[PDB]
Amino acid sequence: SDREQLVRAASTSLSSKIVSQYSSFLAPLAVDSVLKISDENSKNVDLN
Amino acid sequence: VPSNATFKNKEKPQEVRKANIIAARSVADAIRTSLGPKGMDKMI
Amino acid sequence: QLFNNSRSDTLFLGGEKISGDDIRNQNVLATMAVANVVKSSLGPVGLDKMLVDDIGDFTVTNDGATILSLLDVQHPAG
Amino acid sequence: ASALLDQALELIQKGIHPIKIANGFDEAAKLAISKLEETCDDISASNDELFRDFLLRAAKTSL
Amino acid sequence: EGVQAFIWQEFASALEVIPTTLAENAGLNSIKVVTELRSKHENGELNDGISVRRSGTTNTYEEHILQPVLVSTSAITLASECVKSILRIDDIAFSR
Amino acid sequence: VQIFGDQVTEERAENARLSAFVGAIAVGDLVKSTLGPKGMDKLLQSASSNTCMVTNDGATILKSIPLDNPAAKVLVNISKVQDDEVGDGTTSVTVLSAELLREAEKLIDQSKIHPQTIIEGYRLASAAALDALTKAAVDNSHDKTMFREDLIHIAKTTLSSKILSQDKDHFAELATNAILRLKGSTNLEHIQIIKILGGKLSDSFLDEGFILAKKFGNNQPKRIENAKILIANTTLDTDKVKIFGTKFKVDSTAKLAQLEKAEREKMKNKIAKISKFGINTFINRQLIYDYPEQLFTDLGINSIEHADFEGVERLALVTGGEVVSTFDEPSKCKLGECDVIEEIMLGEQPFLKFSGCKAGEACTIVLRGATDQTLDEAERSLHDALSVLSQTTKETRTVLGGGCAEMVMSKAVDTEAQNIDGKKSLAVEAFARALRQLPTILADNAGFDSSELVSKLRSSIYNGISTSGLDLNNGTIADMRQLGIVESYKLKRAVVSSASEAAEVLLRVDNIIRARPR
Amino acid sequence: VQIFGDQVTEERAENARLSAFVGAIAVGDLVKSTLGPKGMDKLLQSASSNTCMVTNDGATILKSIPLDNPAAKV
Repeated sequence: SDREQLVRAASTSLSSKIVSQYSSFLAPLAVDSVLKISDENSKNVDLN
Repeated sequence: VPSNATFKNKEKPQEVRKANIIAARSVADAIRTSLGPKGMDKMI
Repeated sequence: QLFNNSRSDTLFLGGEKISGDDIRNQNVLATMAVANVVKSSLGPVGLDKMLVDDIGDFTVTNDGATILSLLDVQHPAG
Repeated sequence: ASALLDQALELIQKGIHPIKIANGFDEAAKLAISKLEETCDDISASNDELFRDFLLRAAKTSL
Repeated sequence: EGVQAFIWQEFASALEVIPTTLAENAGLNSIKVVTELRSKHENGELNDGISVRRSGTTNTYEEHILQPVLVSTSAITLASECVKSILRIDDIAFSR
Repeated sequence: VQIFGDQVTEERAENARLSAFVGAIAVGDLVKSTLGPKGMDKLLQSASSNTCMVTNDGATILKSIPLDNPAAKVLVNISKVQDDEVGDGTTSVTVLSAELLREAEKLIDQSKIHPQTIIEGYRLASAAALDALTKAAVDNSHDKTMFREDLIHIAKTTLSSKILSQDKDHFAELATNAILRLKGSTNLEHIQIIKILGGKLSDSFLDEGFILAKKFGNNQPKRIENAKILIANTTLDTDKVKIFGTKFKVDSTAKLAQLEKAEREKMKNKIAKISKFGINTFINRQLIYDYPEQLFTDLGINSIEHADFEGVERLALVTGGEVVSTFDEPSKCKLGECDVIEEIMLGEQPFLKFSGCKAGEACTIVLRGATDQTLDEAERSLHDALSVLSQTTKETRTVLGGGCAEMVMSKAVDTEAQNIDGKKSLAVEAFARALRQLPTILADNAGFDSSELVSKLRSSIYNGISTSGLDLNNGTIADMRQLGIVESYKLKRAVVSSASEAAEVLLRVDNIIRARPR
Repeated sequence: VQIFGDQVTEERAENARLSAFVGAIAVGDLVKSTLGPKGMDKLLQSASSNTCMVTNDGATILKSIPLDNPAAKV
């Protein structure tokens, strides 16, 4: 869990999406969603 | 040196492969404008 | 505008696909066609408009909320 | 001519202005002609007996 | 030293379309950028790329621009598997 | 006088014939480019729904392409029969059956031979070809080491023409271990093929145990250690009472409230009989209602619903148990055990994975590809490979492939052709040259001169060496024993038998009467 | 991109080499039975005036019968 690498990679991955201007609060949104499920086996992290 | 070995026959596959590449690159040209942060949306 | 573009050259689509500045030019004309209605209805000096259903009934609506709701616009950006 | 257009299509996709492509072919055309002009030699020094041989050489090629 | 090596020369030039597209969509000249890309990427091992905000070539790590390795790895793998399937079609026949 | 009617197309004598020959050439030329490991795949586009299919199988190409020629359907049916009995070599059957007519076309023309006389030539030629092919076979299964190695060589030969040819080196072990785990029973219902998007073709791995895509219950945990697996034929559903054919007669609602409660206690008592087994996992063939599902949570029992008809037998054999119906007697229907029931995820769809079971009688194959066009061929590529490997278990006779089998059979044809007097001897020699057309196309699709390779291979076998063959990698003659090209005897016997009989039918047609289509 | 106009038939591939050779087969097979003293005459059905012409010579048979195949016109 790293707030520097995950947030900067999430906002960059948006790129031309319309949410790029809204990426300020949206970048921590996608990071904190995945951090709730953590495993050392590198599971696919089901999005259900 | 020529007139020996073999001669290429049924050259239509050579044209079919060209027709498939040209048709595939034509589709890749429309999506190319959407690449990168400077890309634009496509309304369908 | 001007002359229509060629239809699916090497593109092999069943529909119509236009590229270049012609899309943004038609997108402006779509918003300008629906604006000229709402324009004259703005302000206390604005005037009401009457919409007809061809069934004999008329509808007087000043604001563009119901006007754009009744008028059928098939343009995607409109 | 089509070979020049095939190499020009790749340059257009790279963002090169078409006039810049045409300006490069005009300068490259005179460099190729001036290079081949220096390599060839003058056969007019030969007499009429050998001059007939050069006419038979270029004839069989076009036939 | 083989005909397979001559194909790899076109494989490296085919990947240049991605940085070329970034310059065309941003209005910048592609050759002027690639000329700077080839010179900077020779000494620099990585992080050298195109930045759309500064409109030029700079360090992508300092600009925080980053992408996962699985995005670029799968993009090369799926592209090579699709070209193999297209080049094996010698004809198209109408069926029911 | 027209007896038949209006819009009736009919051809007689020279008009009837040459319609079947050209009809066979048009069909033969379509699959001619698909023969060999260097062959080119053919794309088929449907006239409706805009569905495209990439397939290298000569049988699937002829079924999709509409053909109104009555003689063309002769080559289509033999491609299906070859696909039904074996599943591989359907392209070679269509080509070999077409080459018999191409050679017989010049026999009636140049040499002026009656068509029935040519039929008598193939009968004497095919009898000597099967005798030479049988003596060239090598016995198998006498040693478990040589039996397993021969199955690896067969998978590499079949997949050579398939798009898998690049990764077939790793896939030889994938298709081999699936047959050995069948324990002698030959069926493809026990082998599952799952298509997955993403990755590369070589990412396909062998499945230890049995993997089938399902979903756990709402309150049921994913991972259970040492779970007992049971399959139930009966479904948990509203049963009416017993025999159906009834409806409740309610005089007063006082008994109606306890009436619905009685139906809730019937399914509760059925689960009580299931709980006597001590199973941690339950599998049903059809959808399970939410009411019986809650009884499995307090008892710690996994639930699997909507099981396919094929998935019932695939799962029952891997665990070792049998399908339970009445549940009355606990001693009967002894159940197996699974080490790991934990579910994994491949792509965006999670797949339930099992490991450490008692029997491997059923198998599952995971395939990964870029597009469905590759996945559609990846399933049919292994389906043709697993079909020959499954028939090799019951049929142990195998022969050398790679163009060598067709040349050995043609050697015995020319030997007996010199002792046959009459005009039918020309039809016998035509059958030998028709067998040489298959290795000739192998060189044409590879970009090598066919006149040089066939001439060096034909003269080398008459010297007494039967191990010579065609090598398309180096473009020269190499040994088939060193390259490891082995094909089953049932495969080559079905090609010669079906092609010789199919060409015999079209040579017997002197008239074609086409009725008015509906 | 089709540079040719409408209703323009062209074969750039195997269909061309096949049509050229087969086109000469029907021409050769027509005059094949007319070679030799044991040959048989051919009948020509005129499209106008219904004037029948029977000639063993192959020059009149090929010129009278309309042939749209360039391989046949040679």
